[PDB]
Amino acid sequence: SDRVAQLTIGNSTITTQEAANIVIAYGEWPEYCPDTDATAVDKPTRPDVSVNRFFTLDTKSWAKDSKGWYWKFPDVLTEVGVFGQNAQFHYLYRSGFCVHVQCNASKFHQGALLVAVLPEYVLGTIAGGTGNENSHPPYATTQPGQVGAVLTHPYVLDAGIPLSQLTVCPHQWINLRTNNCATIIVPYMNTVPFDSALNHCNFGLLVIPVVPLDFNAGATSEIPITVTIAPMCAEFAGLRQAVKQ
Amino acid sequence: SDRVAQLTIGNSTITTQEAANIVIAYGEWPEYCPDTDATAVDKPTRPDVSVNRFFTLDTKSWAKDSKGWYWKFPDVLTEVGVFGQNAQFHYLYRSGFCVHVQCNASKFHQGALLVAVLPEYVLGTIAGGTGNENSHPPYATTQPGQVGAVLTHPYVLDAGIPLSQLTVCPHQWINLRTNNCATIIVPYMNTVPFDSALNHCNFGLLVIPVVPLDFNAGATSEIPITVTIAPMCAEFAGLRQAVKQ
Amino acid sequence: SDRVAQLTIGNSTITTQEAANIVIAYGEWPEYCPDTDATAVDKPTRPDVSVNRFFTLDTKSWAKDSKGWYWKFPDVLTEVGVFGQNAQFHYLYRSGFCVHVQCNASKFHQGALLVAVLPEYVLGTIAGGTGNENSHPPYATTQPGQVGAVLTHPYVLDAGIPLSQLTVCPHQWINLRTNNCATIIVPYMNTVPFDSALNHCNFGLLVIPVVPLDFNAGATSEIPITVTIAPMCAEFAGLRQAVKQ
Amino acid sequence: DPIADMISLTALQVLPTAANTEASSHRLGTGVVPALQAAETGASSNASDKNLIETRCVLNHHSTQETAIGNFFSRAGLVSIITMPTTGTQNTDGYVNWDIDLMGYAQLRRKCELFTYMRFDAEFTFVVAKPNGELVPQLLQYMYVPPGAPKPTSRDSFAWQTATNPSVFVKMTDPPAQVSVPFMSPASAYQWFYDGYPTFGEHLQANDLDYGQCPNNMMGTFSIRTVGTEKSPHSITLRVYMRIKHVRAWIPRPLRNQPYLFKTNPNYKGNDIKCTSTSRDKITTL
Amino acid sequence: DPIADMISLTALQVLPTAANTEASSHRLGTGVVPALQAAETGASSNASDKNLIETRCVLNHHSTQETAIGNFFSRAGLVSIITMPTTGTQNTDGYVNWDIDLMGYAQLRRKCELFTYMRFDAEFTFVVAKPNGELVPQLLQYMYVPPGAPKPTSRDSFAWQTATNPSVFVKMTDPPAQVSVPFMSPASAYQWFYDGYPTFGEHLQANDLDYGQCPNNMMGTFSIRTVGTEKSPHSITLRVYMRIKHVRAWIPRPLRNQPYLFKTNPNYKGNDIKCTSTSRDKITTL
Amino acid sequence: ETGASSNASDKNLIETRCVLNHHSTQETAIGNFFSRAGLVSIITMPTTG
Amino acid sequence: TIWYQTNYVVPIGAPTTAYIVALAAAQDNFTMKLCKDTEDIEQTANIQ
Amino acid sequence: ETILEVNNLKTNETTPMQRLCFPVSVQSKTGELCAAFRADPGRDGPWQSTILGQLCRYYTQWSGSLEVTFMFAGSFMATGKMLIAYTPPGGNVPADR
Ligand SMILES: CCO/N=C/c1ccc(OCC[C@@H](C)CCN2CCN(c3ccncc3)C2=O)cc1
Ligand SMILES: CCO/N=C/c1ccc(OCC[C@@H](C)CCN2CCN(c3ccncc3)C2=O)cc1
Ligand SMILES: [Cl-]
Ligand SMILES: [Cl-]
Repeated sequence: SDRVAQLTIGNSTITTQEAANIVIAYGEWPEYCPDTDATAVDKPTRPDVSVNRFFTLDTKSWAKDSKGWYWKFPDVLTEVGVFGQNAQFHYLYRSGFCVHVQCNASKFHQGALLVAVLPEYVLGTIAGGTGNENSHPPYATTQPGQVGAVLTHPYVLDAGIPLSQLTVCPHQWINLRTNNCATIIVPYMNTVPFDSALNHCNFGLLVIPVVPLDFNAGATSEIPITVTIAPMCAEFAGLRQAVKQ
Repeated sequence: SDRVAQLTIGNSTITTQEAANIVIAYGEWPEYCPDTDATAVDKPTRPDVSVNRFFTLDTKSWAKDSKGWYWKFPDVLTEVGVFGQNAQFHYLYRSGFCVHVQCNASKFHQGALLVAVLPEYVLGTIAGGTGNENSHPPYATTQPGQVGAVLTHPYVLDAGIPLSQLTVCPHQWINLRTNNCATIIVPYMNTVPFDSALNHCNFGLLVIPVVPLDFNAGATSEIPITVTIAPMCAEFAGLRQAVKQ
Repeated sequence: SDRVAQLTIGNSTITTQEAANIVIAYGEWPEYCPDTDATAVDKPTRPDVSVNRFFTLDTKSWAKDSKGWYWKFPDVLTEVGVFGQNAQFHYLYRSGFCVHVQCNASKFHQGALLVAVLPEYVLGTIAGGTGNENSHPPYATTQPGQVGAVLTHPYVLDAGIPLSQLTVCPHQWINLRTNNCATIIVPYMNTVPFDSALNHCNFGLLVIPVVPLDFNAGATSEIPITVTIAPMCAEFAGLRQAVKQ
Repeated sequence: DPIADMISLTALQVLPTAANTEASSHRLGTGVVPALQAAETGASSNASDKNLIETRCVLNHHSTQETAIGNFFSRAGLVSIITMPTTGTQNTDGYVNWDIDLMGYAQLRRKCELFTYMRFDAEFTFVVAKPNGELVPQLLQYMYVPPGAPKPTSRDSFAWQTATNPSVFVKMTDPPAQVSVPFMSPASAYQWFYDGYPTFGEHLQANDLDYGQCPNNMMGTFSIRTVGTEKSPHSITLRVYMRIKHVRAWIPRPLRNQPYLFKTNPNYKGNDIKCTSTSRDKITTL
Repeated sequence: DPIADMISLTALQVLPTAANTEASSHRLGTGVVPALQAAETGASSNASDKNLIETRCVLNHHSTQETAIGNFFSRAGLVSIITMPTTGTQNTDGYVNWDIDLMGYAQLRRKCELFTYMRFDAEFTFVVAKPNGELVPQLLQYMYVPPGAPKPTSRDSFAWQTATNPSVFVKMTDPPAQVSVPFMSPASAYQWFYDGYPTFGEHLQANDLDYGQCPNNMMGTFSIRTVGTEKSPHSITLRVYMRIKHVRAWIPRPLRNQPYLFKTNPNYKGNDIKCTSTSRDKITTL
Repeated sequence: ETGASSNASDKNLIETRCVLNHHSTQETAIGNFFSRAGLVSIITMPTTG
Repeated sequence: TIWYQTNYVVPIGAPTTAYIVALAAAQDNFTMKLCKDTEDIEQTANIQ
Repeated sequence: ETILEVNNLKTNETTPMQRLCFPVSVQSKTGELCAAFRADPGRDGPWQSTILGQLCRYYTQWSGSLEVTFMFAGSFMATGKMLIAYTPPGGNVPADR
C-alpha cells in the first residue's frame, strides 16, 4: 500500500512492486501558467496526451566503480517524439516532469543510489588542474542530450559544491535491499513564466552511487539503471519554423 | 460588405478587398468527431493553434495556355509545420479545411478560374492511348505533395468525367473582372470517423482556367496563383513513432 | 459618406469627392478667447464673415524631383482681403484655421504628399556648410508670405529635426491612389491669448512629397498642388494706424 | 478561473409536388435587380419566372416522388454473367468462383457512380439456364464465401458442406432464386471512389495496381456448382441481378462521359476522347 | 455534450519560538515503532525526543527571529573595491568604469549562493579615502549607467552631464554616501545560477564563455570620477558595500566548499579538492 | 491617409490568451522624465589668464 | 520579412515600380521603465 | 505612428529622402523576398527613425506589443498581394517564403 504503485499518463503505464513512496518536489504539483503570471500574449498550444506521456531514455550500466551520471531538462527530450517537435517549432516552453529512475537487483546484491533533482545545475571545470586556466564546459557537457553524461568528481558534483548536501534537494534513494525505483514529480521552476527549451535547462537529474554496488562472484553482474520521464502540463508559445539550437 | 473580408485563425490573418462571398461545402462547418460516431478508444490530441492556422504552398504561374492544377488533402501538408509532424506520428487523423486561392490581375486583364473541391478524387490514365493497356497513375501523380500537379486532359479531369459538371461540387469562380480570390470551407468527409493522413486523400482541390487568361502586349504577364490553406478542428489518435508513408 | 465632403464658410464653399476624413488638430475646435484667459482690456472686433472665409493662395507644380514647400500662419494672409487689413490695423490678433490642400491626378499616376502642421516652426541654416558660421535665415525665408518657400533639406525640415517624425503633428497624407486633398482644422496655439500677426507665426504648413510623383510618358505631367485656407474665429484688438511690418 | 482561454444553414423539407407559380405583374423600379447575378459566389441563380416575366397563377400538382433516389435505384439490373461450360477453356470442372464486383456492367455502374458514397441493402435474383436459353432438370448450389472463408477448389470440396456459410440449393427449372443481402461493409457506407492506397509502405510502379482499391468494398466470393460427384453434361449460364433497397447516397459527382475500360479504375481511351455533347457547324445555326 | 473527454500539501505557520517539549513516560508495546525510519522515501526523520526517551516538560521561549533570511542578509558587506591611482598602470585619467558584479568577494557571495533565486532591494554605501586611509578635500561624482546608456570615456565626457542617469556628488571628507536601489531585473528575481546560454546558435568552444551568463543579472555600469577639468593629485580607493533588504529567496542548495576562482562561474582547483570536513586517523578515536 | 494611427490590436490579428498585465505606466509620466537634475552651465573664474 | 504572395501587377500605362511607407508605434499594453540617458545625442564640441 | 527607415542603405546616405520608403515592382519570379528587418525597437536600425525608437532609448527596459502599418503608394490601377511575417526569436532570417 506504499511499496506497490502505478503511474498512468497518456498511452503509457509504469508499474512497480517495490517503491518507497513518491516525492512531490517542494510540495507543489505541476500546473499550466495562470493569466496573472503570464506575459506572452499569444494563445499557447497544449498538446496534452501526445507530449505528456512517459519516455524511456537509454540505459546505463552500474559498475562497482561508477562515478555517477546526470541529465538536463528539457534537453533530454528536445529531440524525441512530438514533445521534441513542439520544443523545436516554438520559441517558448514550460512544463513539469515525472521522473522515474529504475534499478533492480537481487536480495543478495547491495548498494545505494542517490537520485536527486538540482534546479539550475551549472557545471564547472577543474580550471586546468592548477586553477590558473579559466576553461569552460563544452556544449556536449552542459547539454549531453538523451544519452546523459558521467560525473568526473561526484564528491563536488563537478561544480564545487558538496554531494553530502544534495539531499537538501528533492530526492529519493534507491537502496537495493529496500526499493527498486525512485519517483520525483517536479513542477516548473524559473524566474520567468516561459522559456526557451533549447537555451535553458531548468534542472538536472543526478543519479549517484553513494554506496558502491557489490555482490559475490557468480551473481548477475549486469545491473542496469533506466530513466523514464514524462512531461506534465507542457505548454508552448511563439510558433515559427523548427530550430534545433 | 461582401467583397471585403478577413480570415483570422491561429497566428495568421488573410485579407481581401475583392471577394465574392465564402462557400461552406454542403452547408456544414468542420467539427471534432462526436462520441456517437467515434470508434477508436484512445483520447485524441487536439493541438489547436499550432496546426489550425494558415499555410501558404508554392505559387503557380497562370499562362495563356495553362491546363490547370490540382492538389490533394491532407497530402499537401503531411510534411509541413506541426501539422505534418502530428500526421506522421499518429495513425489516425481527421480535420476540415479553409481553402483560400489567390489571384489578382488588373482591370485590363481577363480570364476565369474555376476553383472546386472534389472529394475522393481518383485519377485515371489514358490507358496507353489505344485503351488496351491497363496502366495506373504513379505515386507522384496521385499524391503530388505540396507542389501540386498539372492536368493533362482538363476536359475530363484526367478521370473520364466532364469538367462541365464540376460545379455540382463546392466551388467558386475567380473571374478577374470581379474578384481576386476564392474561399471554400470544407468539412471532414469519409465513410469512417478517422483515417490515415498518409494512405488516403479525402478530397482534391482543382484550379482550372475555363476562360483562358488574356491581356494586351505590354501589360504585366506574370499572373501568379497562390494557394493558402488552414486545417480546422484537426484531431489525431493512435500515437507511435513517426512514419512518412 | 467619408470620401465625399463639403466645407461652407462665409461666402465660399469647397467640395471634394475623394477625401480621407478631416483632422481636428489635437482634438480641439477653434474658439474666441474667453474672459478668464484674456488680458487686454479693449473690446475686440470680430469681423466674422468678411475674414472667416476661404482664401486660395498661389498654386505650386509637383515635379518628379520637388523637395517640398512650406507656408507660415498668419503670414500668408497678412496682405490679403479684409483679413489682411484687420491684421495691419490692429496690434493684437488670434484665430484658428481650416487648411485645405488640393491635388488630383489620374488612376495611373502615383505619389504621396505628407501634409502637416508644425507649430512654432523655427528654421535653421546650414551654418555655412562647415558649421563654423553662425548665419541666420533671411526675412524672406522665415516669412515667405503668400507664395510660400521651398525646402532645401526636407529630410531634416531645414531645422535639424527628422521628417520621419513629423507625423507626431496634426497631419494627413495625399496619396494619389486614395484621395485628392487633405483637410486640417487648427486651433489657436500660443503662450499668450493674443499676439502680433506680423511679428509671430503660430505655425507652419508643410507639404512634402515623401513618395515621389511618377507616371508614364504620355500622361499629363502638370500636376498642381493648391492651398486654400480659412481663418476661424478671427479676433483683433489694439486698433491704430495700419502697419505692414 | 486561472486560465481564461480554456473555456448547418440547411434543413430538410417535404416537397411532394412541384412549386406553384404565383401571378405577377410588371415591376418598374430602381435598386432592385433580380435578373442580375454573380455566378462567382458558387451559388446557382435564385431568379424565378415571376421575376423576369408576367406570370399567371398555376396550381402545380406534379409529383416529385419518382425522382427520389429510392425509385431511381430500386430497379433490378445485371451485375454479372457467370458461365460454366462443359468443354473448352473455362471451368469444365463443374464449379466456378466469382469475386464479387458490381462494376462489370455499364448501365448499373454509371448510375451508382453518380454518388461518392452509398449505403444500402440489396435483393439478388439468380436467373439460370443453358447458353441457348433452354432449361433442363439440373440441381445447382450457390454459396456465399465471405472474406477469410475457404473457397471451394473442386466440385467436391469440403467447403460445400456449408455448415456456416449461407447456401442456396435450387433447380434450373425452378423460378429464379432470390435473397436479401444486408449492408456488409466494415465502414459506414460503400464508396465507388477511394483516392488512396490500401496499405502503408513505398508505392513503386510495380504495385501501382493498389491505387484506388479499398478492402471496405471487397465483399468476398460467390461460389456455384452442380450438385453431384459426377460431371454434368449441361452448359450453364448464370445471370445475376441486383436490386438496391433502403438506400442512402452522399456527395453527387459528374457523370461518366467516356466509355468504361476496366472494373477497378476510371481509365479512359486517350486517343479517342468523346465530347459530352454532339457537334454542329456554326454556333449561329441549328 | 457531444465530446465527453473535453471537460500543495504545505502551508505557512508563524513559529516565534522553538517547540516545547512535552513530558513523556515509558512506552512498551508492539505495532508502533517511531524509532524506525525509511530514509529512501526522501523524507527526514519525524522522530522526536519524547519518542526515544523519557522527557520532562520544557517551556521553550527561545526566539527563531534571528534566523529569518531577512536578518541573515540585511548586514552590509563588501562587494567591490574601485581604485583610481594617479601614476602607474591603472586609470590615471581621473575616472573609472566598473561593470556591476557582486561575485568578486567570497563572504557575501557564499551567503547568496545558498539560494538559487533571490529578489530584493539594496542599500549601497560608498566609503572613500586615500590608499592609506587618509582623507582630503576632494569632490567626487558617482554615476549609475544603465545598460544601453553611453559610458563616459574621459573625465570630461558629455555623459557626466547626467541629465537622466542618477548621479551622486559628494566630498571625500563627507560621511559615506548612501542610497537605496530597487529590484531592477527584467525577470522576477535575480539568479546566481543559470544553467544555459544567453543566445541561440551553435556553441563552439570559441564561445563557451557564454555558458552561465544571464543578461537578467547584468545591471550595467557604475562610473566614478573626480569633478574637474584638471587631473587630481590624489589617489582614491572606493569601497562599495551592499545591504540586502525586503528579500525573498527560493530553492536552497549545497554551500560552496571549494575556494572561489572566478566571478562568472563555479570552477574549482582540480588538483587540490578540499574535503568538506577535517580528518583524523581512525574512525574509532577522536 | 486619414492622419490616424492604426486601431488594430493583438486580438484582431491573432488568437490571444488572457494576460492580466500589472505593468506600471508611472515612470513615463513627464514628471519623472524631467525631474532629474542635469548640468545646464559651467561658470569658471580663473586667477590668471 | 515581407514577401510577394502573388505579384505586383499593373496594366499598360502605369509605373512598374511603386513604393511602400512603413509606420510604426506601440500598442496599449506597452510600457517602459528604468530611466536612462540616450546614446542618440552627443556633445562632440562646445555649443556657442 | 512615425515613419520607419526600412530602406536604410549605405548608398542612400547622400540622398536621405529615399530611406523613408522601400520599393515593390513587377517580379518575373515567384515568392521573392521584398525586404527584411529586426523588430527590436531600441536597436540600431530602421526603428531609430521613429519617435517610438528615440523615446524608448531614454529607458533601459520595455514591454508590450508593437504595431507596423504599411501604406501602399502605387497607382490606383496596380494590384498585388504581399505576405508580411514576424518570426519570434530563434530562427535567422527565413530562407524562403
Ligand atoms: C446464398 C448465396 O446468396 N448470396 C448472394 C450474395 C450476393 C451479393 C453479396 O454481396 C454483394 C455485395 C454488393 C451488395 C456490394 C459490392 N460492392 C460494394 C462496393 N463495391 C465496389 C466495387 C468496385 N469498386 C468500388 C466499390 C462493390 O462491388 C453476397 C452474397
Ligand atoms: C547614483 C549612483 O548610485 N547607484 C548605485 C548603484 C548600485 C548598484 C546598482 O545595481 C546593483 C545591482 C545589484 C543589486 C545586483 C547585481 N546582480 C544581480 C545578480 N548578479 C549576478 C552576478 C553574477 N552572476 C549571477 C548574478 C548580480 O551581480 C546600481 C546602482
Ligand atoms: Cl456435397
Ligand atoms: Cl562636467
